Parts: sequence; structure tokens; C-alpha cells
Amino acid sequence: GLEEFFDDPKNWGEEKVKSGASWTCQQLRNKSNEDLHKLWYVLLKERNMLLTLEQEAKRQRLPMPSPERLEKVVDSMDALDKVVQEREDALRLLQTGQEKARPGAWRRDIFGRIIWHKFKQWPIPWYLNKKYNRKRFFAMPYVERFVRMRIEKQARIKARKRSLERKKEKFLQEKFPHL
Amino acid sequence: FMKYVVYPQTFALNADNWYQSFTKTVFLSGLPPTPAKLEPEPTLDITALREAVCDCLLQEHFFLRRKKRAPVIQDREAIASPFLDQLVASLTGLLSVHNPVLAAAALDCKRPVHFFWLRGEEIIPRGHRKGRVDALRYQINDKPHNQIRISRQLPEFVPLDYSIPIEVPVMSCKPDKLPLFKRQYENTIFIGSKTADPLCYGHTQFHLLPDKLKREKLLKQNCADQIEVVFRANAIASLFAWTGAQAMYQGFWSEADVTRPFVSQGVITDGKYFSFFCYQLNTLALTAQADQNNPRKNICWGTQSKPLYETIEDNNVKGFNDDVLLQLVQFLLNRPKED
Amino acid sequence: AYEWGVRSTRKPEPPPLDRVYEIPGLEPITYAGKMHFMPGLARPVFPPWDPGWTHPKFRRLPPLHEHPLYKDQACYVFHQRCRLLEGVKQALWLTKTQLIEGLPEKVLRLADDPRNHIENQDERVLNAISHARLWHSTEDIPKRETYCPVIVDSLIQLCKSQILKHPSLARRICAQNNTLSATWNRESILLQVHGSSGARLNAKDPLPPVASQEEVEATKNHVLETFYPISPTMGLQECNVYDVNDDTGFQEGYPYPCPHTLYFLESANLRPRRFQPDQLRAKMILFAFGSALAQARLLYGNDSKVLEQPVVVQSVGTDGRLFQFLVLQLNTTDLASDEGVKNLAWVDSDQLLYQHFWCLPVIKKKVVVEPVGPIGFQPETFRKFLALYLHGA
Amino acid sequence: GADRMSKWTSKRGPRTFCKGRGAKGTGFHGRDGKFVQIKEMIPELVVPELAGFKLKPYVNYRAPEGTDTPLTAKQLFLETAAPAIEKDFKAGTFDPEHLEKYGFEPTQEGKLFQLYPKNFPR
Amino acid sequence: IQVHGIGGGHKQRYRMIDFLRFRPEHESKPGPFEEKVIAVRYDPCRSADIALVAGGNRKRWIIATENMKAGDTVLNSDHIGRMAVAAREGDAHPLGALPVGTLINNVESEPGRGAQYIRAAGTCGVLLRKVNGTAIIQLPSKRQMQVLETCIATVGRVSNVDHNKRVIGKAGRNRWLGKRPNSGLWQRKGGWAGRKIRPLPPMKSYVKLP
Amino acid sequence: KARGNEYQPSNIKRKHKHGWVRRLRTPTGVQVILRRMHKGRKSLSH
RNA sequence: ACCAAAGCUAGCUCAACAUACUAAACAAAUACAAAAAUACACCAAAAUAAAAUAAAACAUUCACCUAACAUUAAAGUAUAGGA
RNA sequence: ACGAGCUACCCAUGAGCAGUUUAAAAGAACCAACUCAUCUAUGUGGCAAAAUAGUGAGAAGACUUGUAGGUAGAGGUGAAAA
RNA sequence: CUCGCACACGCUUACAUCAGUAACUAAUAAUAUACUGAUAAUUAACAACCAAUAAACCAAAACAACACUAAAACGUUUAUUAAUUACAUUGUUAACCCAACACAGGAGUGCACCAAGGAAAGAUUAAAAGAAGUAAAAGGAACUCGGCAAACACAAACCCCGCCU
Ligand SMILES: [Mg+2]
Ligand SMILES: [Mg+2]
Ligand SMILES: [Mg+2]
Ligand SMILES: [Mg+2]
Ligand SMILES: [Mg+2]
Ligand SMILES: [Mg+2]
Ligand SMILES: [Mg+2]
Ligand SMILES: [Mg+2]
Ligand SMILES: [Mg+2]
Ligand SMILES: [Mg+2]
Ligand SMILES: [Mg+2]
Ligand SMILES: [Mg+2]
Ligand SMILES: [Mg+2]
Ligand SMILES: [Mg+2]
Ligand SMILES: [Mg+2]
Ligand SMILES: [Mg+2]
Ligand SMILES: [Mg+2]
Ligand SMILES: [Mg+2]
Ligand SMILES: [Mg+2]
Ligand SMILES: [Mg+2]
Ligand SMILES: [Mg+2]
Ligand SMILES: [Mg+2]
Ligand SMILES: [Mg+2]
Ligand SMILES: [Mg+2]
Ligand SMILES: [Mg+2]
Ligand SMILES: [Mg+2]
Ligand SMILES: [Mg+2]
Ligand SMILES: [Mg+2]
Ligand SMILES: [Mg+2]
Ligand SMILES: [Mg+2]
Ligand SMILES: [Mg+2]
Ligand SMILES: [Mg+2]
Ligand SMILES: [Mg+2]
Ligand SMILES: [Mg+2]
Ligand SMILES: [Mg+2]
Ligand SMILES: [Mg+2]
Ligand SMILES: [Mg+2]
Ligand SMILES: [Mg+2]
Repeated sequence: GLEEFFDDPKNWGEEKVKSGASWTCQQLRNKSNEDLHKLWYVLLKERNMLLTLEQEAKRQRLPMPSPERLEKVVDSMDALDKVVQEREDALRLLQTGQEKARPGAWRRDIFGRIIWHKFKQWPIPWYLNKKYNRKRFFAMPYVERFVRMRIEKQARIKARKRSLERKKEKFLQEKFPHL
Repeated sequence: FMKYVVYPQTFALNADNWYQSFTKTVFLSGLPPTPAKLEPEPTLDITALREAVCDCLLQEHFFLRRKKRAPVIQDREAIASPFLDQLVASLTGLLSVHNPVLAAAALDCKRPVHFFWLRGEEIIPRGHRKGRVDALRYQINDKPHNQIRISRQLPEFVPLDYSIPIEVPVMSCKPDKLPLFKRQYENTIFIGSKTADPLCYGHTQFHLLPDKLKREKLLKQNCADQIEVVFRANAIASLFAWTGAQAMYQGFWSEADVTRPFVSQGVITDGKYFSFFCYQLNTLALTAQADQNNPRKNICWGTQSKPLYETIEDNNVKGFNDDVLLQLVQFLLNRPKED
Repeated sequence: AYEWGVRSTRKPEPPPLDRVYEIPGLEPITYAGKMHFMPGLARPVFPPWDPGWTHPKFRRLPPLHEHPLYKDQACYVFHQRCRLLEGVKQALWLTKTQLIEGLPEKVLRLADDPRNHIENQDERVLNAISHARLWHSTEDIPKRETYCPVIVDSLIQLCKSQILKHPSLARRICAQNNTLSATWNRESILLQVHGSSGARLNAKDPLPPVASQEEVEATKNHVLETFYPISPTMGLQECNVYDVNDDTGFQEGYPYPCPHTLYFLESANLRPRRFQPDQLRAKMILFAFGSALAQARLLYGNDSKVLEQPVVVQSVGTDGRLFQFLVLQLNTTDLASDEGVKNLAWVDSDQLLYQHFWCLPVIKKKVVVEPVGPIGFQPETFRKFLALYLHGA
Repeated sequence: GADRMSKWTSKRGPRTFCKGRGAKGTGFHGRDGKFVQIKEMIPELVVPELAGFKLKPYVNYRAPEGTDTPLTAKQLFLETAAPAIEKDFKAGTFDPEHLEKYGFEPTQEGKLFQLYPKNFPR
Repeated sequence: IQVHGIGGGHKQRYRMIDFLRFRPEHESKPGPFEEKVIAVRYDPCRSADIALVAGGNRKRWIIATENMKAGDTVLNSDHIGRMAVAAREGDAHPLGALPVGTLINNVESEPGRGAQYIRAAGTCGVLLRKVNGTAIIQLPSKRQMQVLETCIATVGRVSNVDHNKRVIGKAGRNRWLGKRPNSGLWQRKGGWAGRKIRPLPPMKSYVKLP
Repeated sequence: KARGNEYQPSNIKRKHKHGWVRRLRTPTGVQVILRRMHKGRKSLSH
């Protein structure tokens, strides 16, 4: 069963390989979950063959015969992963209602920033964990000057961007007086 | 200089063929041709030998209690190692009355045997020495479970210039693909003793299979013929290394070749299964400059793996193979020629 | 007094509790809700952790009284590495035997007979000495854990070669790392020897009694030597968990029931790791008595009585250069009393098998003053070893 | 003064520094110092039978697409739970206290694959 | 660096030295006991020579007296008596039971505290008088010490008497002991230098008067 | 003798003296990291 | 004749208005030696700003000197100052 | 704020010293590896921001040296040369 | 003519194959381990990662027999519980590192003095001055601050100052 990494031998020496369109999201939504589970491996073997052919075309210094097949396949993979994620997050919104798959908290780190800290799996609680208590989630009083300076810098950047767009609008209006 | 470290106990897939390529030895299935000029020596009592072997089985399987084993997996190394020492000691003691040479022989227990030799040529692919020619060196670091050493040499099975139509398999690949790896340390050629020991010849070797090379582990690894291949590679490595050790404590080397052949016997055991091998070294000139016009070859006769017992339970040995014990007694009954 | 702890190196005491917790009827506000430390909030007090499903590796160790075999009476256990101070005196006291300087006359008659020697005795023993000390290793200077089991196994092979002249040595076998337990009571305290041995020789047939009834009767009025400030307990390990069951390493119906020789190995480089010779003798006395008591209670029963058939167990202790020899005859089970029949023990002490060995040739003033090989040789040690091996036949 | 911009990798450090490349652990260190691999941590790959299954990785060019309607929680409720709830309310057998017959589950920890802890990888 | 001129010495193991002379094994029998001396060895940590003392089920390393040899018998007691005791060189007795002219070592400060003073090699204090249930001794620095009479002390002089007459052959021996050389800075002597004749400081007393 | 070679490289010493963990164990090293972030450094530490 | 030269753009600067203020990306790994899923803990902290200068030196003193309270006047006024 | 990856001194953990003379592994002697740098000549934008060649001193100790940690400037460290 | 082979640390593809070099790198060409482009590569047995809790332990390593002082690194068995179940992860190249350089400098360990590594001269001529080496009649320190340097010598004494290493 090692030949599935390659194409059929009639198609090895052909310069152009025609193929169909990529799988559309609305076409993915009509199928059942077992159909998606089988279609994932059906796409997987073809993508492995296309990557093998791409590497061999890179090796033997010849162009890959119609390399848009890999683009269509990875578009199909993105579509199927997307519709499975719609089914899973919709079903989780019905059952629990939590928006995100991983637990997390909005935290204030030592650097002063606001960070979405995702949680991890541990067999022991948080107060007993040696590694976790030496982490610090708070900001010291000296951090506030740097937090303010970060604010001041991004405020200056957006000020110059707004003035730049205003100047470009002025320059185009003065350049072309079609009004 | 750099050398390949050759392991007799190996996990390689086709290791016997690569070892035959490194060794210039041909493997023949079946026993060597029997020297039928024997006197009426088999007045052997089979019942006492069977009772001794069964007593060793019952001791290290049922009777001798260990410290309590909490993994409960019952690792066969600690089970079958003193089984092999007791089997070798008991069979030597019971067969010393028939073979007086075994009384004057010495017994080694877990004492290493080393051999170093050159084979073939190689052009260096990389480095500042690229394009130059440097020979391939090999080192065998082997630790036999038991050894028997004799002051006098065992007799030959076949003559020195005896030719076989089968020819040495040549692999068209680098030795790194086995896998084997180059390592540098001291070059030792060891018999199991130093030179001043008067017993520069031997009788037999005994080799226990480790835990990683078990038949159950191979069947989990999806390995059918590897059971025979591992035993083959172990015999071809160990017996060749030890016969080369005999030849180079006897003063023979690459440009002296070998005057009269070196003959050895080997017993390779998994915890249930026994295998019997014979080796004859004629070639010690494995250097490529001396191997252009060298017609002679080394020979390794092999025996297919056969179990000794079967499903031992509650002081009763259910199955027993008498032919394995007979082959072991015929191996232990070999004597040097007298004059 | 002077306590042996240090305030810095000890684990610190917990920080003193926040003053919110000392207010009755007040709920403290802590950082437990945000599951991380926060300055300005009180430190929460958590209950001790209870893993409802148990894990084997990661749980706390169970206490010693939780074990089913835990008993209130502290038993004193002797294992392989326990040392005794007045080793011969403590061995004689805790074993209740009598010490004899020579080996028995049967052993000397077996040794001194010229028909019992091997073909070229001195040549084979000197070659065995050279093989153990220099030849068997790739290195120029082999270590003691290498050369001591090699010289022991080589001497066993040398005395095993006599089986063609004496076809009664096939009734023996060697055994390794067995579990031995022998528990008894000796003057209101509970003793137990328990552990393993190096290599133990067993046989189908028992060894014949070696001491005469005149010696047994003269042993009766012998008084045991006593020593006041050290208790005879000292050197043993106190244990509160044990089983009162005499356990030899072999189960019922074993074809080789009677041990004939024990072998004791001192395989270590450093001087503090190896036993002193008195400690080595004490170890062989108490282990040989453990094997003999296992024999004399397995064949007779748990009742304590004098033995009409003595039990003889031999042992050899080995340093690699200097040997100790023991023949121990057990006659008495009821060791609670101090007035009854005492057992017997013959000990040859500090038999030097060779004086010194030279692995490399020493050169003084550009000439060789001493050649390679062992200096000094005493074959009487090998003769005693051969008699101890050939004592069955 | 070394390379700060280069990523810190196990190839760079000494023999002491050994860092994984992102793989998942499959066992632990056993009694003898060897590695004991746990079969339970091994990802058992789940494959169907594709011989008797008819589908192809590419779609016909003449096959039309559809108006893109993403899957919504309201649409999933109206398609799955709403006929049962409407039928039970018109039959009078609707129970506000117990909703387990309509597909609702109160606590996730009973079942094998949880959603909010995300027990299943993929 | 807080103490100068220390470092670069030989590797030394530390011996656990038991300072409390009267230490019963169990509290069931608090009576006086008698132990046996096995060996006397050199200790690299102190100037004295130590001795291994075994009794019951335990051994202790103690500070050896002048003529303590291998295989000796040493009595430890707390019993005070009005006929006193006949003091040998090994025995440990309270200061109330000793005769007036007794030479002592390893003097305990507070009852139950343990031996702190007179520990160096060859140094011995002398009991002076016993008044009102209180012992007064004279230290090797010729200072009087007032102590409760129930404090245990060991009779005799500490071993290795010729430690004061031990000669150091070279600076290499100082570096072996671990004493780094002094600094090369030339410091002019102040007013602190000179031969100061001072009267003897008064008796240091650890008996707490209520 | 000859100079110019005061830098003898060692990754253990480098990551122990100028590492991220060593920077964050001290408030001064934390302020060093905030100054490098305010300047906009590509590499905050080793 | 080589070397050279010339562009008008990228973009900044100062304000005003203004929401109300640490942007974007977070699928995984990130304070083990950062970007390494996985084990019995410890965690944390504050104490006046000083001086270069001016007083032609320099000791008491020396406006602003990282503490929101703005403008027109009172007013450079009363006061405080090696006055 | 940052610096003891060079150097000054310590705490750990290791590794080297062949031959020769002597009862000696004696801070003895000859002389290698090894460690310093006495003297001279080149070099002086050089091979080199301190080197090369010849010659020298120690070479079983107060000796070199690998890895790692510690002591930080109103200081550290120093067999004091500021 | 002889600083070789490998490992540890450190560097980071600079390694290997093919093709090109008008120009960029070699302080110059020829071409290529040092430039350019494409493609591949280092496969674990070696090394890292790799159990605690109580207890019997005074007795050096120096060929260690047994000793000296400066008192000396380096683990056993006994009991309690240690998931038990093929194949885990990671380093495997090099002519290489620190010195601004393809620098006569610095650089730890194990075995060797070659069985391995390399090339002082781009081609002429053979002026002065300069560096290095060899040899010299007669004299032998008369040169110079000084027997500095050199030499077929490589010795014997007196002081000063510090005992000495
Ligand atoms: Mg840099
Ligand atoms: Mg690394
Ligand atoms: Mg490396
Ligand atoms: Mg494994
Ligand atoms: Mg000290
Ligand atoms: Mg001392
Ligand atoms: Mg001084
Ligand atoms: Mg001075
Ligand atoms: Mg620099
Ligand atoms: Mg001024
Ligand atoms: Mg001024
Ligand atoms: Mg100011
Ligand atoms: Mg005033
Ligand atoms: Mg440091
Ligand atoms: Mg340092
Ligand atoms: Mg020497
Ligand atoms: Mg010297
Ligand atoms: Mg000298
Ligand atoms: Mg210097
Ligand atoms: Mg020089
Ligand atoms: Mg010259
Ligand atoms: Mg010299
Ligand atoms: Mg200072
Ligand atoms: Mg000065
Ligand atoms: Mg000065
Ligand atoms: Mg570089
Ligand atoms: Mg060029
Ligand atoms: Mg390599
Ligand atoms: Mg030229
Ligand atoms: Mg000239
Ligand atoms: Mg000249
Ligand atoms: Mg000349
Ligand atoms: Mg002349
Ligand atoms: Mg003159
Ligand atoms: Mg000169
Ligand atoms: Mg001269
Ligand atoms: Mg002269
Ligand atoms: Mg001087």
C-alpha cells in the first residue's frame, strides 16, 4: 500500500494534470459527520501524494504538473476543518454556552500588559504547584510609568497616521480638481 | 584511528548478512559433518543428566524464592542467568567423568572478549582528508555469559583449503545504514585472559539473549525471521571475534595468515530456546591488500532454534526436548587430539 | 543539651497568619478566587489535600504501624552489612556455641592425605592466583570486586575437578541471592538473621556429625564469656516489622536439601567498606547458625529441644588474600536458657593464601629486583579449602 | 558573543541541555533507569474503511455552490430540539424541570468527551 | 569575607562529637552508667584527640583525657555524695561530688546545657572551693567561674599535651591547615599596643540569685 | 599577556547571567526588560 | 570623455478637534537556561531625591527639577534670605 | 542600573606530573610534559592594542588546570604593587 | 618539514554532490574547504534525560602487604511502598572556537611520533644598508657602564642585601 504516495503510472509523464474544483463550505455542510471523517482521509492521501510529487519536482529540476491541485486540496481541508469547528462550537454553545474551547483569564502580567492567559492541565492544584506560584500575575508600582509611556507612544503613532491620511487626501484633491 | 563498534547482541534487521560481509564468512544451515572415527564413548546415562537439567529448571523457576518482585513482569534475564551458570557448572561436573579435559579446563563467568580487525577500503567523503583512502576498522565488544578454556586446540572439522560453492554476500551500501556508528577508544584484543595465561584455546561459548531481543518483543515489533537472524548475528560476531583472539594470541596476524584452522562451538539461548553453532576460521588476512588473491573463507555452521522445555508449572516439567540435551552433550564431549 | 539541627538549614516555620483571621465572625477576603498571588489580600488557609482516587507513586508513604506485620516487640535483625564490635564475643554470645581454634581432626586427615591432591597442585594454584590478580582483566590493575569472585570461582573449579576421582561431588549444586530468615529468642530478647548470601552450596545428603560426645559433654560445663558495658544487641538493626517464620530460600520437596558450604565475599576497593576480620567471622557464625537452625527446625518441628543428630554447616570467608574458615555444629534449639548444652564452632583465623602480588615489575637502579607474580605462598590454606569441599566424600 | 537572534535550540546547547521539538510524551522513567512507555498515552489513530465508500477529493466544475450560511446555535436548536419541544408542548407532556430527553445535559463530567474542558484533541 | 586569612585547606570530614557527658539511652533507667572505650583517634576539626565510647546500643565520640587508651572502662554519674567520690581519669561526675583539688575538663555551664568550656588539647581547669551548694572553678585563662554544683564535669586534662610544643616546619604546613598568609600592609602600632598590666577581672557567675 | 580574548564563550554562563529567568527574578532586570520593550528591541534578552 | 550632477516623492514637525488610553495577532508553546503538555508548595518587601550650577571661592542658601488647578490683575507686593 | 565568561580571592566538583638520584612524594637535587617570563636580538600602523627566536626559573607542591557558583564601586579583592 | 586522531566546551551548514566564476570572498593567479545557485544530509547501542523514606556502618587513596600526617572525593545490604506496558524525546556535518582578518597569539582531556598531517621558494638578478646562521691567521676581554651577545668553556673563590621554597 505504498503506491498511494504516487499517482497512477499513466499520469507520471504528462505536463498538465486537470482536476476539479475545491470543496465549497456549503457542500461540506450538507454531509454527515461520518462522511466528513472519511473525506478527511480521502483528502489526506491525495495531499500526501501531492506533497511527494512537489518534493520530487523540486528534486529533479522539472516544474510540478499543475500545482494548483495542492492549493485546492488545502482549501478543502480548511473548509472541512471550518465546518467541523462550526458544528463543535455551535453544539458547545447549546450545551454549556462557553465561547472558547480552552479556559482562560484576562490577566495583568508583570510587564503591565493585558494578556489572555490560557490555562493548562495539571494533576495538582494551583496553590500546591511549585512552578506556578513563582509566576507573578500583577503589576508593580514602577510599571505604571512604562505603561503610560506605551500609551503615549501608540497615541503618537495614530496621531501621525491620521495626519498622514489627511495630507494624502489634501494632496489628491489638489492634484485632480475634478470637483 | 576511527572504527565501527560491532555489537553481537543487535536489533538490526538483516544483521547476519552484514556481519558475513564484514567477516568474509559463509553460513551453512545444519550441523558440521560428523567425525565418525569415534571410539565407543556413548556409555552415557541420560536420566541423571535430565534430572540435573530439570533440577536447575525447577530451582530457578519454582524453588528458589526471590526478593518480592513488584513489577510482577518476571524479567527473564535474572531468571535465566543463574540457570545458565548452574547448567554449565552441573553439566561440566557430570561430564568430567567422561571427558577428563573438562576437569583441567577453566570456567569464565561474564568476562569480556574483544577483537579488532581491518576489512576493505573507503574513500573519505568529507573533512580535510576528503578524497584520500583509509581502511575500515571494526571492534567487537562482547560479554559472553560463560566460557570454557583448554590448554590444547580443538580439532578441525574441514580442511584448510576446503571450498564451498556458496559465496560471501556483498552489500552495496555503507555500514552506517545497518545502523552502525563510528566511535574511537582503545584497541583491545582479548581472549578472556591475558597472554601469560597458558590456556590460549577454548571449548565453547554460552550467550544469553537480553530483554530487548525476546521473541515476544519481536512479534510485537512484527518480526518473523528476525528470531533466527538475531541468533545468527550473535554467533557470527562472537565466535569470529573469539577465534581471531585465539589466532592473535597465537602469533598469527594479517601477513602471517593462518597455518591451521581455529574451531569453536557456541550455544545461544533465549530463556526457553536453544541454538547451536560451530565456527571455523581460516582467514585472518581481511585487509584489502592481502584479500585480492585470498581464496579461502571462514565457515559458520548453524542450527535452527529449538526449545528445551515447555510450560513448566508447580514442580513438574511438562514438555522436554531430549535432542537439545543430546546436542549439548555432544558439544561438551569434544576432545583435543591425543598423541 | 546541644540539638543537632540548624535553624537556617531546617525547613522554615510558616509565616504568621494575617490579622483578619483573628477577628471572630469575619469572612477574610483572599486571592483564592483569582487562583494566583495578589499583594494586599489575605493568605488563604487550605485544607489538607485528599486525592479521592489513590495513586501508587505520587501518594505519601504509609506509616510503619499501618503494615499488617507490625508488632510492638522490637526484633533485632542481622543482615549482610551489619557489623559487630566484639565480633567473636558477640557471635559466641548470640549464637551460644563454643569457639575452637583448630579445624577438626577429620578435616586435617582429609587435607594431609596425599591421595586427595590434584595433579600439579602448586602449578595450578599459582596460575589461578596470577589469573585472578593480573590475567583476567584488560586493565593492568584489576579491582578487588573483579578479582575476589574470580579467585573464589577459580578455587571452586579447582576443587570441582576432583569429581572424576571422587564421583560423589555430583550430589551438590550452587545457589545465589536467596532469601534467608531465622528467628529465635535468646535471653528475653528476640533475634532474627535475615537477608542473603553470596554463593551457597547445597547437597542431597546431610553432613555427618563431627564432634564427639565427650566434646559435647565438656561443652556443657563451659561458661560463656560475658562483657558488661556493651549489650550483646549492639550492631544489629532494630525492626518493628517482621514475621516469626523460619524461611530458607528453598521450598518443600527440594532435591538438594542440606547446605554444605557458605561462601562470603568482600568485594570492595576502600578499607572502610570491607569488613574487619572479627566482623567477618561474626557474620559467618550467625549466618551459618541461621542456615543450621532452618535445617534443624524444618526437619524436626517448632519445639525447642536438644538435637540427637547434630547439624554441621561449613563456611569460607574471603578477602581475596586472607581467608577465614568455619565449621559450625548445631546441637541445641532451646537458646532461652543459658545453662543447657552449647553448640560448637571451629574457626581457623587469618589463613594467608599469599603475602603480596606484583602486577608490574618493580625497577630499582635500572635493574629488576622483583619479578612479576605473587610473593610468598602457603598451600596449607588451599589444603584446608579442599578438605572443606571434600568433607562430604 | 553568540547569536541572540537565533532561536534557542537543543542543537546549540551542551550535552546537559536536551529540549524537545514539540512532541508529546508517551511514558515515564521506570525502575531500572530505562523508559517505560505507556500504551494509554499513544494516540490510537482512528481510520475508516474507504474501499466501499464513494467520494472524491475534487468537485465537478459544473456543480453549483450555495449561499454561505454559517452554522448558528439558533439554527441548530430550531432544527434539532424545536420539533420535540413543540410536539411535547402541544401534547402537554413538556417538563421544564427535566430536559435530558431533548438532548440537553446538565453536567459535562458524566460523559466521555467533554466540551468546555475540550477532552478530545480532534 | 568577614574573617580574614581562612581558606585553602585540606579536605576534612567532621566527626559528630557528643558534648553532654551524662546521656542515658532510655528514660526508664535514669541511673548512672558505665561504658567502654574502644579506640582513640586524631580529629582534624579540633586540637584534641577523640575517643569512641560504646555502651548499651549506641556509640558516641567523646573528648579523650590524657591516658585514655584502647579498651578502657569509663563511669558516668550524676550522684552527689557526702563522702564524695574517688576520681579516676575517665569518670564524669557532678562538681558537687568531686574533691577540692580536682583537675577537670569539659565543664558544663548550666545544668542540662552541655559541656562548653575547657575543650582544647592539654587544657585543664581546677576546682577551687564549694560553698552554699555552689561550685567555683578556675579556668585555663585563670578566671574564676561560679556554677551550680550539679553540673557534670570530667576529671583530668585533655589529651595531646604536647600540642603547644608542636613545631610547624614551613609555610606549606600552615597552608595545609588552612591559614592563609597575613596581608602585606604595614600598619603603624597605635596606643593599643604595649604590655598592658591589668588586674584580674571578677568572678563570672551563672547562678541566678532570686 | 596578550589581550583581546576576555570573552571565553559558555552557554551555561550566558543563559544564567543574561537569561530571561535571571532578568525576571529581580525588579531591576524587570525594568531593564521594560526599557528594552519601550525602545522596541527585537531581542529582549538572551 | 570618465568620475559625476539634477529632479519629487516616501515620510516627518507643530498645533486643534476628539473619543476617554497599553495597538495588531493569539491555533500551539511561552518567567526549566522564555517560546520544552505532565507532580506535594512556601510566597513576598518598603526608608526625604542628591549633585554638577549661582552666590565670580564655599560651608547656611541656589527658581524648573516627573507631587494636576487654569487666565486677567493684586505683584514682582507683603514677606523670607552668609538680610 | 549592568558587569567576577579576563583578572584578585574563596566554595564545590574533577583531571594531570614521564624518566633519574635517594631510607623518602623531603615546601631536597637533574631534566621533560606543564606553569612563569631573567637577559639579549628582531618587531614598533608589527604575526601581535605586548608577539617571534635564542637563553632562562620551578617542575610531587604555598603546583598547574577544566566546569560551575559567590564577593560590585561611599564598594569587592589584595603573600600592599595604591 | 613533522602539533596527528578523537572527545568535552564553543561555533551554526560555513560540511557533501552538481554547475558557474565578467564582478563579489582568498590581501595574487590557477580553482574552490572559505564566493554564487540548486539538491541532499548527521539514523543509537555512545552521551543527556534517568526513585525516595527509616536503619547497620570509627578504621584512607598511594600495585597496598601495611604505614605517615595535612586525616583524606568516589556505596552496600535490611524494611516500606516505587504506574508495568514492543518501538519516547534530544546531540550526531565540517577544513570549525576566542582574538576587528582564512592573524607566527590563547585553548581542557585520552593514546601516538607516524601506519597520520603538511610545503620554507610567483619568475629572475645576486648592488648597498638590515635581520638570521656558519667559519676564521696572530692575539684572547686589550671592546664596554658592565664578559652585554657569542664561544671547542659551561669551573674555583670574596663581599653586600634578604635565611630558605
Ligand atoms: Mg553580540
Ligand atoms: Mg545541546
Ligand atoms: Mg556538542
Ligand atoms: Mg526502551
Ligand atoms: Mg578547623
Ligand atoms: Mg587535632
Ligand atoms: Mg602573623
Ligand atoms: Mg608586614
Ligand atoms: Mg573586546
Ligand atoms: Mg559658586
Ligand atoms: Mg568652584
Ligand atoms: Mg536642586
Ligand atoms: Mg534673621
Ligand atoms: Mg560568577
Ligand atoms: Mg570564574
Ligand atoms: Mg617525576
Ligand atoms: Mg623540589
Ligand atoms: Mg633549584
Ligand atoms: Mg605573574
Ligand atoms: Mg619565548
Ligand atoms: Mg644566536
Ligand atoms: Mg631548572
Ligand atoms: Mg576600598
Ligand atoms: Mg608600598
Ligand atoms: Mg607609592
Ligand atoms: Mg563566527
Ligand atoms: Mg581575485
Ligand atoms: Mg565528526
Ligand atoms: Mg617572493
Ligand atoms: Mg648584505
Ligand atoms: Mg652578520
Ligand atoms: Mg661560529
Ligand atoms: Mg681568530
Ligand atoms: Mg676594561
Ligand atoms: Mg650571557
Ligand atoms: Mg662564564
Ligand atoms: Mg667559566
Ligand atoms: Mg629572597
